[PDB]
Amino acid sequence: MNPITLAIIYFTIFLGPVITMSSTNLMLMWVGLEFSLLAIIPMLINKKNPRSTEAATKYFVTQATASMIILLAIVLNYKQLGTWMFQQQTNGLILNMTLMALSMKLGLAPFHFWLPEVTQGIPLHMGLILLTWQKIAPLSILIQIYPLLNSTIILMLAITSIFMGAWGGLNQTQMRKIMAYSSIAHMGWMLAILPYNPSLTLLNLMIYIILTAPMFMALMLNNSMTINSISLLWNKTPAMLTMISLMLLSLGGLPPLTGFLPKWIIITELMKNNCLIMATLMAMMALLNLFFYTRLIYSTSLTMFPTNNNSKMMTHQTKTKPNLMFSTLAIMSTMTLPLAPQLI
Amino acid sequence: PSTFFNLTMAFSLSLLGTLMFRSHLMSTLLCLEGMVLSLFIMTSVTSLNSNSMSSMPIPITILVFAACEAAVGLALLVKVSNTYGTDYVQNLNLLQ
Amino acid sequence: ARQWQPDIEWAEQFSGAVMYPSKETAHWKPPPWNDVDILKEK
Amino acid sequence: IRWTYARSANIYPNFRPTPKNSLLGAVAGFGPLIFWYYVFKTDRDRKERLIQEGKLDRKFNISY
Amino acid sequence: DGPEKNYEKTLAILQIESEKAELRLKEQEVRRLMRARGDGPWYQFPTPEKEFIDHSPKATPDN
Amino acid sequence: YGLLAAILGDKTTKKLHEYSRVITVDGNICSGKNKLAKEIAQQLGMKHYPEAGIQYSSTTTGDGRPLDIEFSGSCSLEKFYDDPKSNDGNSYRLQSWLYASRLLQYADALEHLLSTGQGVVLERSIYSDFVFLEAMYNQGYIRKQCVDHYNEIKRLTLPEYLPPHAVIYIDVPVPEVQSRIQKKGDPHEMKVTSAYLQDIENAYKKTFLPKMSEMCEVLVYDSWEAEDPTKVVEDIEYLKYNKGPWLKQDDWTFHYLRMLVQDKTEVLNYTTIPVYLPEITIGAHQGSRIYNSFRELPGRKYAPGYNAEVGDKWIWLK
Amino acid sequence: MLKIILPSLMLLPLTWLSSPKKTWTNVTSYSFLISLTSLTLLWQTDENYKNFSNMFSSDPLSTPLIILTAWLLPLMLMASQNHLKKDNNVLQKLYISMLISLQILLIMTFSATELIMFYILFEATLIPTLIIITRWGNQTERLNAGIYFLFYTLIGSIPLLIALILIQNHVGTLNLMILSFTTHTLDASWSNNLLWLACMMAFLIKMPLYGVHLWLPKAHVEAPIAGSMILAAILLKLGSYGMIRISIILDPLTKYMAYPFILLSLWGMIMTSSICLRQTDLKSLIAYSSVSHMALVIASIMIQTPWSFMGATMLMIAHGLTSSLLFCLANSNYERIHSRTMIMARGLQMVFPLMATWWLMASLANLALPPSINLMGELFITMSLFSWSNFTIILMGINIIITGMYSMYMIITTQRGKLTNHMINLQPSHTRELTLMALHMIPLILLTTSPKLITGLTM
Amino acid sequence: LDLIWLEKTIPKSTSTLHTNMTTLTTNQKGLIKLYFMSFLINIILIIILYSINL
Amino acid sequence: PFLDIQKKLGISLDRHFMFLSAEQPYKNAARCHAFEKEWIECAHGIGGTRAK
Amino acid sequence: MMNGRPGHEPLKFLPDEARSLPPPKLNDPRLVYMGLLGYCTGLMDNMLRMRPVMRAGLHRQLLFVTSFVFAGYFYLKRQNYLYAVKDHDMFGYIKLHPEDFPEKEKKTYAEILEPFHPVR
Ligand SMILES: Nc1ncnc2c1ncn2[C@@H]1O[C@H](COP(=O)(O)OP(=O)(O)O)[C@@H](O)[C@H]1O
Repeated sequence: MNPITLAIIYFTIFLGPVITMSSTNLMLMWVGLEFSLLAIIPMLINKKNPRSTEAATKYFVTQATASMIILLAIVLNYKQLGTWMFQQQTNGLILNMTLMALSMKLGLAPFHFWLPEVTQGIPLHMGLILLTWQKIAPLSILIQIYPLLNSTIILMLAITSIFMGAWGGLNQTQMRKIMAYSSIAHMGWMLAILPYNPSLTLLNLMIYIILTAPMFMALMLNNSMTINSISLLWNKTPAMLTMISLMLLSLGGLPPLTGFLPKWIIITELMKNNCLIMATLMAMMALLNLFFYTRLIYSTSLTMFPTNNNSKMMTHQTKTKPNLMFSTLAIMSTMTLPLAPQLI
Repeated sequence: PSTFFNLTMAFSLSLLGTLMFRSHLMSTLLCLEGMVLSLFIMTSVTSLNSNSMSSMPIPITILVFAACEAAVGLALLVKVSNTYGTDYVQNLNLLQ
Repeated sequence: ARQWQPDIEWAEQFSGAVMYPSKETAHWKPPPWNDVDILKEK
Repeated sequence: IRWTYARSANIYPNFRPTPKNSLLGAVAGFGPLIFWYYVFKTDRDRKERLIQEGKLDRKFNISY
Repeated sequence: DGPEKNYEKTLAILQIESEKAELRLKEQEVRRLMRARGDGPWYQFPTPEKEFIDHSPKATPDN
Repeated sequence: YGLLAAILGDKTTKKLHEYSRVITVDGNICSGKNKLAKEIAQQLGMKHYPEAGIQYSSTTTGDGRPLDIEFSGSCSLEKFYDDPKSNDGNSYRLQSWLYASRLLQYADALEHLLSTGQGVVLERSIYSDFVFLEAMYNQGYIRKQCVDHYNEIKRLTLPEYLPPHAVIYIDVPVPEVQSRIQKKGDPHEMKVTSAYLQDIENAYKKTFLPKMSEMCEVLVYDSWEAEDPTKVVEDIEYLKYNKGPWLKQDDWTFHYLRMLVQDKTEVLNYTTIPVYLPEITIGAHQGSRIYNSFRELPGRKYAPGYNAEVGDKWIWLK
Repeated sequence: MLKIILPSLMLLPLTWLSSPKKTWTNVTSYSFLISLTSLTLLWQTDENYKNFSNMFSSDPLSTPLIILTAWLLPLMLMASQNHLKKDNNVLQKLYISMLISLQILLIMTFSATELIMFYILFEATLIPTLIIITRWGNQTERLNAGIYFLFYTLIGSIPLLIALILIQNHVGTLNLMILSFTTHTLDASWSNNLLWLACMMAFLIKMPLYGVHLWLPKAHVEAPIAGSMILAAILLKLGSYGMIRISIILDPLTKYMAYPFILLSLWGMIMTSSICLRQTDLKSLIAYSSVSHMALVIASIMIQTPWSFMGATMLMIAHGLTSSLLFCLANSNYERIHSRTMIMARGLQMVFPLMATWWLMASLANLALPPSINLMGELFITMSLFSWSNFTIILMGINIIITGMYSMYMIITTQRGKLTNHMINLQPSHTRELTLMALHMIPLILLTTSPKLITGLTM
Repeated sequence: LDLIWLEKTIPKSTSTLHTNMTTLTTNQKGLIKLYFMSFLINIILIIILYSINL
Repeated sequence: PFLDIQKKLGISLDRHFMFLSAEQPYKNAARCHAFEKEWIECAHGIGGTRAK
Repeated sequence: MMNGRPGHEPLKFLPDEARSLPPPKLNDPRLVYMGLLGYCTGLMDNMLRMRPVMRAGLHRQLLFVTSFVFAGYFYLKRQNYLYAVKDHDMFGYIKLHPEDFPEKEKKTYAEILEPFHPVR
């Protein structure tokens, strides 16, 4: 990429979420969403492999129709209130549209089909951006409008996502898609507490970002899109085997690690609000997510899969190092739990 | 008034369209646009009968962003009938 | 003797585009490692 | 080694749930477990009634 | 050091824990009240700002 | 080397000159290509890379002393010959390690070409490795899947690297090579069934040569033209480097290729793909031991610059 | 209680920083002394529970265990010096640290005032244990065993998480001290009848009940000796400690909501005891012995009579020490024999004279010989169970007869009979093997002299 | 009762139940039309969920 | 909104035109201008829950 | 939640009102934890990059232990404020709306009949 183009695109992919967050005029929030859609598509097809064009053409159609639905909500509001922004008075259907639409861009629940497929055809790098710096934008729009959205729908999309994400993940063996599925699940918890305590959504996101960003830079350190590929981690780079183990169990909710806090406080907030029906079912299938996380643990760490002689060759050569971010984001993530009170 | 319900249903009829592909990517990219026209018409209509001139900028910003949006959409389309010789969606089933 | 490290067969299962292969799903084959399909002369 | 494998690790791979196996696989797990419940409930209930009505002596019983 | 230290230490531990418990419950009641009543600093949702309402004299008269 | 450097100068465009090309010379097991190579190199100052070896990677990395056989993948060309169609498959393991070695050599060559600007003569290349496997499958040496595994590795890694500019070639009929073998006597090299040598050349003649003819400049030389480096060198300086994929390599395109070869761990990333054919598999218990032992060699237990055994210092501030 | 804990943490730095050759002695020698500091908690001249500080407390029920948890780390590190002496010098220092963290975590869990501190630390102990079982497990099936050990505990655990957050909202603090001195009386609704099950079920799972105990036979089979010692001696008892402190609340329901478990346990005690009678794997038989002798405990922590509780406290500490002793000697036979089969290796006393004395005393502890805390324990649970319903003696009477039979069968077909002709010749006994045993039984003899210390909260 | 009946009921059954779910939930054509209509169905149901609970 | 970089920076690129009663070009008041004022000077200092 | 409070500083980290609160003692266990959390990050880095774990980057080790800690004091300083605002807000409401939070008076046990469920 002519480095100039790289700058323009990257600026847009970054001006995209930032305009959304900063503005209050919904319109300006919509174009922030629009710029993110335009900026991400070029990077998605960088290899320009036949799989890639498929990825982008899906991502784009799914993103575009949702963008149009979000605009329709703003256009309708403009007639029901002269304001260009959702208010207490807003017709309920107007808000529900925004939930569905925004739940498509974020890819939650019954609209979770595009994400796993686009996460499969894009590079590991652009995978991260597509999973974590593109969720900030839509979530911002929701978090702003939380007082007004429906508790019922969110919960249904929340629970569905948790289930779909979990069930989908169990079968998958491609890593990119295992992560895509996890993201659907975590995204679910996040949207469950939005109606009740938005501030916790912003924790269940950061922690997801501080967990997923190290996890993916791990997958690419050896650029392994297969579990079999990550399983030979012990030969290619032995040290990351320890933290890859804890980060994945952290992604699932197991108690000593940082990953428990988001689930724990979301459950505490939902019980405070009396959803002890919903919270219980979510926590239970949340346990399904750890099963596929630990199955990967087995292959990568607890058991040593057989490797190839040609690997000895890759050992010889100095391994290009993992950026510092890996460490700082691996530790702050695997073990901050002793510092939970301040985090919340 | 009713004028608005026709435009809104136009957008839903265009909605039903984009969500039900018929083997032609181009046609879809063309339906998608049918919405933008319906949104542009509705935004312009209410702005005009609310005498809200401060908002007319929007009816056009909507079109400017929608045009590029479509530009990107068509370049993907051209990219597809360069890799598969057709815009037919069925071809787009490798990511299974 | 020595803790059983996984043999080739234990490894085999984790290959294939789906862990728990279905009736028709199994018919599929793992994605190309290069991420570029052999496709066709076109 | 063929004997132990046959006896603790070749069992469930050769399990097919028939009758004479599930009828007999429920009489064994729940049969006595339900028998003793009506043995212990009836005793515990007899005891409680008697204690309530004032007949059980519970003499020199200062422990439990 | 003695029986005195643990008895007095345990009473201090109970007072902190009793007082923490009463406050945690009162929070939940205050937070129930301000959400529905909207009469307290928490849960004060925003409405447009009057700092943009244009109170100027419009050429168009009668408004 | 990165975008930062490239952004500020450091362009392969400014470092290329007529003598700067990737020239490989390929022949049969004994085509005298070793000699022609050195000379062509001496002619244009081209860095002459030696044919890839079992321990070429070890000479490449760290100390450069030859590694123990098991550390270098346990491959014997010697055993290749004395025990063809071996139960353990040393011949396929030999071939797979050889492909990895030339992948490292070709990538090191491209890194020298784009950085220095000097050209490179690489003798046999990843592009001319398949002839050995084709002959081996034509013989009982390798089975069909073994072939597929090599082809899969070749398809995954070879396309990324740019093609040889020209591919100087020698030819000396099988009788010639066998006789040439007798002159340098080595029990192992000596016992190479002719038909196998027949299959090696046949592939170049039929597959490799025309293949590259369309892609790169093809200069085939009869033994007599050979042993006359001057004449061959002259002809290279004569051919016009036009036809080929190299024409589109703009500076902003070279940068990415450079950053690849600059990273050896990636060059052969797909060489270790988890395809479990039995010959290739290390095996966890044996592989773990070989690793604990290769990683404990002096200067290898820590990254270059940080292992004190070989005399590295300043580790406490690095 | 931060001397039983901080000095413990520092063990981790010592296992890592220390020389590869001297790593074993620094760690084992120091934790022996760590146990000596642990003994200070036993100084309770008065009744008042010793509330060290806000989060850390030790009452009669926890104190007898914290000392056992600190005591076994030395022993665990002495029983695993053989296997795990074939490792790369960084696999060892990981195993040693894993064992160290278990008692750090277990010491805190047994010494925790806030019930959810119990939960977080409670369910954390699975991480160290699963690594010990899966990473170093000899058999092909430990991946499976690990899954069983993680899911059975985890599915039970999330209900307890919901329940404890639930009581915190209902009462306003999960502090065991207050919860005790506050009025939490459930109201026998249908819902409460569920709360009770939510709180007890997670504890009932790791304390193998007849219905959910399949995890323990599978886990101890492939687990390394140190993991099997930890699971039997401290890990299973985590479930019992939890049931004692959690049933302070849910006071009214267990009167009638316990029948299901009580009957499950007493019938379970008979069947688990009996299948020990014909099980070819010795580690298998000890594990089911552990299920049955722990089925007695869930039937005393539910009858809830003063004697039951301290019968329970007596038996849990006693059976913990005895089981390990049995699992430790089983390993010594396994390492020389190289097979878990009970039928092979017959006649050992002829070739290992003393280990057989340790085998005999361990079996007599296993069955109820009378001048032992093991018998006092069962005698007491037996008494209360009889009080609950005189008929209970029949079922707790078939278990005693069966328990005698399998305990002696382990001695009769492993340590008597004609010697096996020529298995790989059995090298003589190391002094470590014998001490690891002596260290288990010498405390069993000393505790039996003064049973008062391990009697529980009730008495 | 040990081994088969107490392993087929609690530990194994739960193993089987979910695997079926993933298989049925994860056996997807990969075609966009199918997936998208499912989006259609969703919009319809949510439209109703609001409608009936108006 | 989510990140108020506008109030902080003092800039008002997005607030000046969110309602009909805002400044209209050439001071040509828009329709309904008689009420929105009355309905937003009312709901100013009173949060939504009590602006409803 | 706490946003929308009167006087809210729209983008500020810790309003000066937080001056009134005591400063976090530099050795507060938490800041000390952050320190250890940091040292470990450093050590971990060395490990992943294959350097002598403890004897390398002794400059970095310092940057880490000293970056994390620096961050702590200024974060904790805030989180401490946020919690302190919460009381100011909470306690105030309890009073301004007194009737809703009425000081009840329990009866002594002598009067309260608590049910006795006999264990027997
Ligand atoms: N794929 C291969 N399999 C086996 N041997 C190979 C392969 N590629 C190269 N060689 C070895 O390389 C050697 C080249 O012969 P040599 O006389 O050393 O150099 P030159 O080929 O220049 O004459 C041969 O002896 C042959 O064994």
